[PDB]
Amino acid sequence: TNFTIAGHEEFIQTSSPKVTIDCSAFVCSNYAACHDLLSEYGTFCDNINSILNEVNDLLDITQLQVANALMQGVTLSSNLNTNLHSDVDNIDFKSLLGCLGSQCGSSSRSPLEDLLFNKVKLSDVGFVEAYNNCTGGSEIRDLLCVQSFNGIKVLPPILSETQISGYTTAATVAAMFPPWSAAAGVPFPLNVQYRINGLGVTMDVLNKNQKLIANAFNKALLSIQNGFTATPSALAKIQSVVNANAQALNSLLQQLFNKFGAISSSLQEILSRLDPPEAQVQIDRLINGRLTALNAYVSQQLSDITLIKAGASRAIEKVNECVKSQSPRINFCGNGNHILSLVQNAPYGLLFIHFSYKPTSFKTVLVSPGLCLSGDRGIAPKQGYFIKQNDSWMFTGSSYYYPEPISDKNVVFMNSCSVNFTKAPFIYLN
Amino acid sequence: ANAQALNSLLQQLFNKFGAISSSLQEILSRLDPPEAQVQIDRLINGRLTALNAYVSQQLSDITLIKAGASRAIEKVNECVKSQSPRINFCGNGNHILSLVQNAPYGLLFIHFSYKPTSFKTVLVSPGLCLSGDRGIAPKQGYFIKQNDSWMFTGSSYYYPEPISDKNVVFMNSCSVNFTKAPFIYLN
Amino acid sequence: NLLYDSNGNIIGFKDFLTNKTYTILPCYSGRVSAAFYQNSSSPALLYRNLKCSYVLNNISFISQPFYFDSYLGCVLNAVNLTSYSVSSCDLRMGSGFCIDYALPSSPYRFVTFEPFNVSFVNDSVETVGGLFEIQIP
Ligand SMILES: *[C@@H]1O[C@H](CO)[C@@H](O)[C@H](O)[C@H]1NC(C)=O
Ligand SMILES: *[C@@H]1O[C@H](CO)[C@@H](O)[C@H](O)[C@H]1NC(C)=O
Ligand SMILES: *[C@@H]1O[C@H](CO)[C@@H](O)[C@H](O)[C@H]1NC(C)=O
Repeated sequence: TNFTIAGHEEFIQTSSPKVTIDCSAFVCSNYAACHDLLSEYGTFCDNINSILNEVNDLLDITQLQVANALMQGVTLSSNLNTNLHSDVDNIDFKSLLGCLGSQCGSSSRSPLEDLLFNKVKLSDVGFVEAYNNCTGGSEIRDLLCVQSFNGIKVLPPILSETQISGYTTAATVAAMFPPWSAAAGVPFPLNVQYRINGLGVTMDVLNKNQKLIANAFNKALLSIQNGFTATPSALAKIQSVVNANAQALNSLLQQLFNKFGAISSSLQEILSRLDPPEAQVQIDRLINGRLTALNAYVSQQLSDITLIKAGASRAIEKVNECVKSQSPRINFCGNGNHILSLVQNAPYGLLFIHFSYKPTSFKTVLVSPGLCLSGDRGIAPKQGYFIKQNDSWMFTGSSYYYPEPISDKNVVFMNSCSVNFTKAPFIYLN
Repeated sequence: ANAQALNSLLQQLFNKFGAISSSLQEILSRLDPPEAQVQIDRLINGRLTALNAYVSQQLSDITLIKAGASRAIEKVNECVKSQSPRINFCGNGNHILSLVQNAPYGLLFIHFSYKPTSFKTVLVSPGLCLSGDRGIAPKQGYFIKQNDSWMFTGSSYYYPEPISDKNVVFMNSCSVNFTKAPFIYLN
Repeated sequence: NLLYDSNGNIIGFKDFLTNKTYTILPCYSGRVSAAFYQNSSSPALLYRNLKCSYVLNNISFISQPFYFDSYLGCVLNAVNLTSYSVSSCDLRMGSGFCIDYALPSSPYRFVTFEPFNVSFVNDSVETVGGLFEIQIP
């Protein structure tokens, strides 16, 4: 009998830190006697670098495909500024829009994306800052500088997060103002009313509750923005990915302190205590151990990049068929009563804002699945039920209780009625 | 890519792996078995490690290929042999039909799409408020006012036509933002 | 008199002749990215996360007249043309930047990378007397 609007958030991992390893510097950093034996293999480091380059190329292709899916078939107006935006039919979109024309220049994200990126340190710019703060004495024992001094460094993606934020802002604006490219040319309130009516709600209560829908949307946006202050299930995934990457990097770096059966794990003592003829065996054992570790690492990276490819394909599908258009598939974008979905920029992925139809109060009403009218003809409802009010059969919606007269727009005609249909010869085609 | 993988796998056979040479002929013709055992064992270990890396890369590649082939099978089932109401799946929104052709190590898809050539600027309304607290809304189109008369036109082609029952929806009430027009007696 | 780390490394000591305390840190070590064109005579150099002054005073010992500070690092043998944009590149350096080669100053151009754009229309945004302006084919 009464309903509201609920909002939900969802994060899907799309990108990944592009890790590049200098095999020669990782094994034989500053020792010529080590290089004289590492060149006796060569192809190990060659194949490691080749696999890393292939993974980086796959990541770049994935990012390009995501950008293409975000910026596919978008048409905006030239006279569209930030000041003359962020409000449509009493619905505020200030926390979801940025600036893409006659407006801000260098990197400037929306408040929601700002709150998202402020909770994550190792972002696309965090690695760059930590790498450029190595020279100067800012940090004493920073782990990233130590990894960089051993040939392990992370490269930034080919597209910065500013371009992704701009694409997301453009895709969001494409559904708020004419010509409504993201809504197939349908205005926002009319599209929302159509999506709500598609669930079995009459149009009268939707036309008489124009302000309630806007109030519910604003309340849902405010609730999401307030809940993002804490650590929900969506924000924890980015932290888990960052922690897993850091743990993998630390486990790879700790391989330089193992002896692998040698007298010491450091080449300084081996070269300052024994002769090269007595040190070649230890150097070869250390090289074999480090090469085995690097092979295990690149295999794990291949598995991870395959999983990330699958996740990014899923994310691209959801962006194409839940955000830019309304797909007639149930339980795909939301949970049964899906209405609208929005996209936002997130570290190493995207953020989805799903709006659903949530009732508040119910009512026990006796319904009928069909009536046998006069003349031996069948009548069955279309996404509704037949209710009897004051000894008269009426019609009501499946998702909302609203009696209305029976017409040709809600029933189907049959030349024969079922035996399990209630006999009602007193009612005719009104 | 396949050729480069095969080339690398073949060139891996010319590495010494710390031995005196990369060929077994010279090792067997120069040294005795008690001294060639270690060299042969190191070569065998290196070649086995290379083969393990190669088969792991092949497993990853065949996983990716199976994923792509599943995507292709879904696309063939939902775009070529049938018309799906899914938007932005078989094309760019204006997709009409698709055809499949045999291709080396894959398939070739031929997609036909709707592409306009000319445009013109008109004034439209999201809805109209009829007389008697009645409201109407266009279905896959807009409302245009031509010669002091409200008409209907499509969203992908400009072709005015009179308002009918199959083109609009009927409501028991009209919104406040709908333009009032009580002269539309087209019930 | 010696400060050790959890892994057994020397990170500090105390001198005996002067009773002073110091701290030992490893010296800098890194790589260099070379963007080389097909028929070029010299590639472009990029020292990621390094200033041009530090490279010229500690690393670079070769006379290089072309140098400027960028977001990624010190770029050598290239000009600063970030105001120009392109739609496709073969040498992507990162963070939305690219290096373009001009057929014959340095023949390399350091520009931005914008692979996707949005179409614009001259229609209005607000209601023109209660009606919207939509272009119909
Ligand atoms: C309805 O169908 C059930 C089983 O199909 C049957 O047992 C029952 O008698 C039917 N009711 C009427 C009124 O025909
Ligand atoms: C350093 O300290 C020791 C111990 O107190 C002392 O014997 C010595 O004279 C000191 N050296 C100097 C140069 O002050
Ligand atoms: C927009 O992108 C397309 C596709 O990459 C490109 O062909 C076109 O030149 C771009 N437009 C501008 C103004 O760069």
